[PDB]
Amino acid sequence: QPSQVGTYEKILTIANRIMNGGEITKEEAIELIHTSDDDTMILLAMADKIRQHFNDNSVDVCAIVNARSGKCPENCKFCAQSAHHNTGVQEYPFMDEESILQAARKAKEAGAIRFSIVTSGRNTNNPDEFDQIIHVLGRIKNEIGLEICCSLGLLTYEQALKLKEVGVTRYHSNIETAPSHFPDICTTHSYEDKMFTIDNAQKAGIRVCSGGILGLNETLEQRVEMAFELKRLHIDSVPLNILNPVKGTPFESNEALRPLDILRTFAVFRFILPNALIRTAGGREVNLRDLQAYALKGGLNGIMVGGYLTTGGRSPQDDLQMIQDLELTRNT
Amino acid sequence: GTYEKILTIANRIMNGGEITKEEAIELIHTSDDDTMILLAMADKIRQHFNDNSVDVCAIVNARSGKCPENCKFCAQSAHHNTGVQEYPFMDEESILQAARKAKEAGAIRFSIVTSGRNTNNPDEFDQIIHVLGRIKNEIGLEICCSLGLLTYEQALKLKEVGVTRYHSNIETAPSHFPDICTTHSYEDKMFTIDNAQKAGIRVCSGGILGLNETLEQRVEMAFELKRLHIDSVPLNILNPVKGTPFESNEALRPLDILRTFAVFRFILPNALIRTAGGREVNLRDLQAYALKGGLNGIMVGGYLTTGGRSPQDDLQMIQDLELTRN
Ligand SMILES: C[S@@+](CC[C@H](N)C(=O)[O-])C[C@H]1O[C@@H](n2cnc3c(N)ncnc32)[C@H](O)[C@@H]1O
Ligand SMILES: C[S@@+](CC[C@H](N)C(=O)[O-])C[C@H]1O[C@@H](n2cnc3c(N)ncnc32)[C@H](O)[C@@H]1O
Ligand SMILES: C[C@@H]1NC(=O)N[C@@H]1CCCCCC(=O)O
Ligand SMILES: C[C@@H]1NC(=O)N[C@@H]1CCCCCC(=O)O
Ligand code: SF4
Ligand code: SF4
Ligand code: NA
Repeated sequence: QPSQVGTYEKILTIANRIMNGGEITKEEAIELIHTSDDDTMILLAMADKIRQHFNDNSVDVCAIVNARSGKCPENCKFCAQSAHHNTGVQEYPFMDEESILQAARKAKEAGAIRFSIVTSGRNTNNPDEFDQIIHVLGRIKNEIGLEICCSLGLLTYEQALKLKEVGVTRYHSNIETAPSHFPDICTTHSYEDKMFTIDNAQKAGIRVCSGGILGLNETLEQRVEMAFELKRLHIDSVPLNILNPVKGTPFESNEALRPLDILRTFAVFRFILPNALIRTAGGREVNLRDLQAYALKGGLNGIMVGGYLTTGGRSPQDDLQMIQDLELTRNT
Repeated sequence: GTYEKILTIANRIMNGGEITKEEAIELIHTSDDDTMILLAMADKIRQHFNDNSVDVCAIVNARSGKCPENCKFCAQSAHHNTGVQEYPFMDEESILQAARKAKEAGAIRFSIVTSGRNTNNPDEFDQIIHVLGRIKNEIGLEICCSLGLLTYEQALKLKEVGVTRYHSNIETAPSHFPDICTTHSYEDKMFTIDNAQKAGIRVCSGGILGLNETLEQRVEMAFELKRLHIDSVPLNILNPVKGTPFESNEALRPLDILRTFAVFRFILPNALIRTAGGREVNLRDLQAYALKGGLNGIMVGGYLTTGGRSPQDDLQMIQDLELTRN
């Protein structure tokens, strides 16, 4: 005479606990990231409910420009732009400011409300390039009216002050993977170098955007470790890339993830970080295909449009239509 | 928990119970915020009573235009100026070429579809029988057909040649049928369904969302399919045709469509429920939601007077949802 309960009850219980002020434990998150295919839609649904409980129904749209491309001394095993790997990538110096402003203007027409200057290379060690970056970041913000981001690699405290002064509101630095996996993906810089960078940005009063890449041979457990590590670092802006394997790099042959594995991972990040702005970045179109729309009703509330650094995306108008079709709104 | 009743009703159904009309009306009004819980529960009901396969079908427009029926939605009606291609029953070799293409595209079954009230000329009908035979026996697809109003004697002949699905949409709820057609009636459809069933053929019957029905009428439509023991249900979404009285009907919101699909699954837990016409146009990048939100079949390869996307994309999507084919 007791009704039979479904396999997905724990998902409901935990979601309720979080929406009532509790927190998921590591063991719980590990269980949830192993959710079945059959129960995945309940997990995604409950992530969407957590998202709604702690945030509005807006989707934050960003876009980037590869303002300086290729020729990087770092050996990050996934990156097209490393010198240790022949990938046939475009190489060029810092774009001229009018060219950058054009891209800024296109990103705004496309529906981005914030825009990142991204450069290859460890850091920006020449103080003249840095100065050019500051100059054009200012023009973007004051003349185009976009919030400004940047991804400049390793960052000193003095640089972060300057970024803060010119009006940067997100400083991007990805942890890439779980601390326990970072040695297996890069050796020319360390995890510690990422901590320094992130700390320096935070101490200058800049909200840090930090995430990483699913599909680097991390275990599911390590994806959970990565989320809690972001929690530790007080990160509330999280871009989740999915590896786009680059011919010539060592991760060329990395096995593709199953779309539902990716979507489950997104949902579990939401459970672990209920108040964060969590977004897709690289690899969305190619690795989620016709399931991309699941992300924004499965725990994510941001999207990078207009393509990436050395890899493309779909038309941003299709992305704006998808947001509308999901009955979500566009931020700011 | 604003979505608690969704969970309770779903669990009741999976423990052997039935949704009430009143409850179905409430569920079809689920908020946007609660829509994913509804789709999830419909996915659980689909899994509980069926399996994890997606049935892939395709069609050919074998005879086009010049229909004396005045269905307000239909491009092939003669009462409406619509610019539709008109042609009599296609030649065997063309039809077989279309069937080969469908099979290559991943369809397990294939429908000869005709404009018209019916086929009255017994010779034209035998031509239909002849080619149905060659499709099944030579190309090796299961065979469906959609020939309009059907007599018992016609149904026996289709059974004999090996037709495994006879298609005849009810289109809408009985209470809305007069508002879409007056050259034939709702009861005309009821005789056709009975005739096909009594000959031993599984009937495939659904209809069209977006014909100005109320949400309540969509529920009525599902309950009628329930009463009729229909277990193969194609859910079309109106593609408004220029020149028809419904050319200016408003598009439905994707989530409204998906909520409707989910509610049909709650009412018909055991049924093979598929998308048909207007899927790509009206669901766009939310099409994938249907197969993890209550549906378990898909029509690929485009329609009668309207196209579809690449079937390979459709097959990839099935695979990406961790579903199988058969
Ligand atoms: C951070 S930007 C370059 C700026 C600077 N060099 C740095 O390392 O911060 C390059 C970022 O794109 C992502 N990325 C690079 N190659 C990728 C690939 N093949 N697939 C997916 N994401 C990738 C990584 O997460 C990486 O943090
Ligand atoms: C049923 S077949 C034609 C065979 C036969 N004349 C009959 O009415 O049964 C045509 C089917 O396509 C669907 N259909 C027609 N025009 C449509 C449109 N504009 N949008 C969506 N579905 C449509 C209807 O459900 C209709 O039953
Ligand atoms: C820098 C942006 N922020 C982020 O987390 N990834 C974006 C870049 C992704 C690059 C994808 C691979 C390529 O285009 O080379
Ligand atoms: C006959 C098939 N089965 C069904 O229920 N609908 C299909 C036809 C869809 C037609 C869409 C509009 C057109 O192409 O004219
Ligand atoms: S991710 Fe950054 S640091 Fe690593 S190789 Fe690419 S450009 Fe260099
Ligand atoms: S009976 Fe069939 S072909 Fe004729 S108008 Fe109606 S749907 Fe169109
Ligand atoms: Na389903």
